[PDB]
Amino acid sequence: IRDFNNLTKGLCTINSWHIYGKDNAVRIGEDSDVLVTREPYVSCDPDECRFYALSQGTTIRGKHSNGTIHDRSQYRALISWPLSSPPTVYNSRVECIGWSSTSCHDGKTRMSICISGPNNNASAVIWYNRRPVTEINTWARNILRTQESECVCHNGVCPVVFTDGSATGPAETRIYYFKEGKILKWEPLAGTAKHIEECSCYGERAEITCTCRDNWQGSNRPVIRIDPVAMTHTSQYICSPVLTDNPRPNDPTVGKCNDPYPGNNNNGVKGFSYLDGVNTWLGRTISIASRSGYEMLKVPNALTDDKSKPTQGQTIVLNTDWSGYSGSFMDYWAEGECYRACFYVELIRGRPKEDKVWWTSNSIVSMCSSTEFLGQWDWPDGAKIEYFL
Amino acid sequence: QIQLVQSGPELKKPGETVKISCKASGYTFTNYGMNWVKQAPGKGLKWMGWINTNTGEPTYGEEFKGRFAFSLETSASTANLQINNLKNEDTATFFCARGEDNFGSLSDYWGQGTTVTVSSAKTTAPSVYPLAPVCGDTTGSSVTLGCLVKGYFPEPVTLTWNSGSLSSGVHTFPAVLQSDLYTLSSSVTVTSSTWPSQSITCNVAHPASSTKVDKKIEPRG
Ligand SMILES: *[C@@H]1O[C@H](CO)[C@@H](O[C@@H]2O[C@H](CO)[C@@H](O[C@@H]3O[C@H](CO)[C@@H](O)[C@H](O[C@H]4O[C@H](CO)[C@@H](O)[C@H](O)[C@@H]4O[C@H]4O[C@H](CO)[C@@H](O)[C@H](O)[C@@H]4O[C@H]4O[C@H](CO)[C@@H](O)[C@H](O)[C@@H]4O)[C@@H]3O)[C@H](O)[C@H]2NC(C)=O)[C@H](O)[C@H]1NC(C)=O
Ligand SMILES: *[C@@H]1O[C@H](CO)[C@@H](O)[C@H](O)[C@H]1NC(C)=O
Ligand SMILES: *[C@@H]1O[C@H](CO)[C@@H](O)[C@H](O)[C@H]1NC(C)=O
Ligand SMILES: [Ca+2]
Repeated sequence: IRDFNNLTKGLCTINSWHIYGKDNAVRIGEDSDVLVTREPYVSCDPDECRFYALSQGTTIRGKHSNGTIHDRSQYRALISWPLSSPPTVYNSRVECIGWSSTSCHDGKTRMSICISGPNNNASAVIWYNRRPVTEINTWARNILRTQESECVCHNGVCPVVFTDGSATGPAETRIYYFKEGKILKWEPLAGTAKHIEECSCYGERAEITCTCRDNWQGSNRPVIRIDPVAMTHTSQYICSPVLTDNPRPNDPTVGKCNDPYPGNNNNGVKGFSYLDGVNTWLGRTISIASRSGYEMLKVPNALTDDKSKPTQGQTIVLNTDWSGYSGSFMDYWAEGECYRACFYVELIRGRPKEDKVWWTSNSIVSMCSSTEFLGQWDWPDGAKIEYFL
Repeated sequence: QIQLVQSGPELKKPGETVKISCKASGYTFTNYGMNWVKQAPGKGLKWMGWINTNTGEPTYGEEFKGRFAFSLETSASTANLQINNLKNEDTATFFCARGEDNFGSLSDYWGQGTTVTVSSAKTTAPSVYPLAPVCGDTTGSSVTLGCLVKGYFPEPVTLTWNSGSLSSGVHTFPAVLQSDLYTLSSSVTVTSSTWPSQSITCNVAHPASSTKVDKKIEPRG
């Protein structure tokens, strides 16, 4: 398309999910040249949807994959490769260098942001149209981070949530509103949310909704709802007792709309939700202590009701298999009356639970909604840690 | 809700094989694999491995790769432990535990335990003796009296005073093994109004030898 995108539709009814994309990265990367990645996501241009992830500068099999448990180094880069290919050395494309990213297409071209540097002197440079436009230095000197899933734009404005400061406390979260890679405005986190990490966002009907991570005290997730037209936001938590961070305490009967739900402290996992009244689905790990399994539950009015319990559900990865990061994306340039809600799950593999190998890496499963009620299967990464020995 | 009920305790002479069952209740078998833990008499708790009740693949702890084999009657929600070519130092209790997650890092919900006693000793039925006092009022208007269940193999033995209707002031001591067999006793303290007037009986079942004895503690004073 050659004109800015405007979020003029609402979600479609979510009555089950169907597979959209599957990688099989780690099973193929046992013999081919696949790159070690982590923090995946998916994002669509008007033209194509592509898988996106943070790379580690080595292939699974090469000797340099030893040590990729580590989150940030100067050999990480945000790459892109076609939907359902593995992230190969030969078909990947680097969008920028850094260890935390977000990227989105405003309708005319795309914004990609990589953050880089030492933990006390990190920088973000915002690439607009494969050229570096603006950069932002750190403001609280402690690991400036950002989304790890796509940003969303409305008429050229693309809000992006950044956090800088402790992960075990108060930190400094700001919402930036870029347009054509330039900073129109920015604001501090405002709302009842206590800490913000790795927001997963989608937009419909001119409003952007982000479901995030409270790493400091939450087991229920902060929601930030942004108005890209007035460039303002509010934050609250999901009211539902169906707790969705991980690790988590056991689900209560009454949740907490304005406060962290108490139980696990100083930990979390990136996660998403489609919050649309009765049409609300939530994703969560099946395990309470670990990144294993992944289910999607329909919990109507979960955002506002502190007694919301599931009414339909769907198993995406069995609890006997590993899951990991999850986030949302939508094909905004898909034809039709409404938007088809989609999500991805990161399937982490390697260190530290499967320490027999010295790499950590992952693969991708993505699903998108249907209105049919479709049968469910589960979707394992699939590799045998024993053939890499 | 969740019950993992295990088989009863066996005796086996060195060299034999044993299959210990774990029947699961309350959850969907398939979404939660099984941890097998060995709590050895002195030593404490040890992870023996985990079985993926979905695919069926077992992980063994290195200490357990070899004579140990996990399997499952999927169909009946049973997981099983099989220890082949039993070594004498395998006497201990084995617990199946449900593993909360992939790999079983968390055992939420444990079974009762199945205790194995590897031993070439032959099963012996007990001797139950009514131990009635040559008085000496054991505390103000209280008479203590007892039961000595001597010479049986293997343990357990079930000692109740009067069908378990007598629960207060019973002390049943742990059995002790003197070379080949066990000696166990239990005191019960009643008031002087309750005995010899009421009938106190010590009921002893040794199910290994199909003994069930009822010894009335006769006044004999
Ligand atoms: C063909 O495919 C169709 C479509 O997939 C199949 O039909 C679907 O089948 C699904 C499975 O039966 C069914 O999902 C279930 O829907 C009910 C609504 O009636 C929903 O409550 C279920 O969700 C709970 O149970 C699952 C496991 O069954 C849990 O993993 C999940 O977390 C939910 O339970 C937990 O949270 C609840 C809310 O707090 C608690 O009430 C509950 O106690 C439990 O809490 C514990 O677990 C948590 C972690 O697991 C933990 O944090 C917490 O602290 C507690 O410890 C489930 O979604 C679909 O609705 C159904 N769909 C359709 C369209 O019919 C069909 O089976 C297939 N057919 C064949 C022949 O194979
Ligand atoms: C996009 O939306 C804004 C208001 O949200 C409107 O003023 C603008 O003209 C729209 N442009 C296009 C190309 O849809
Ligand atoms: C990498 O792996 C080797 C074994 O492959 C290990 O001994 C070593 O400490 C690891 N770390 C580095 C930096 O080599
Ligand atoms: Ca949390």
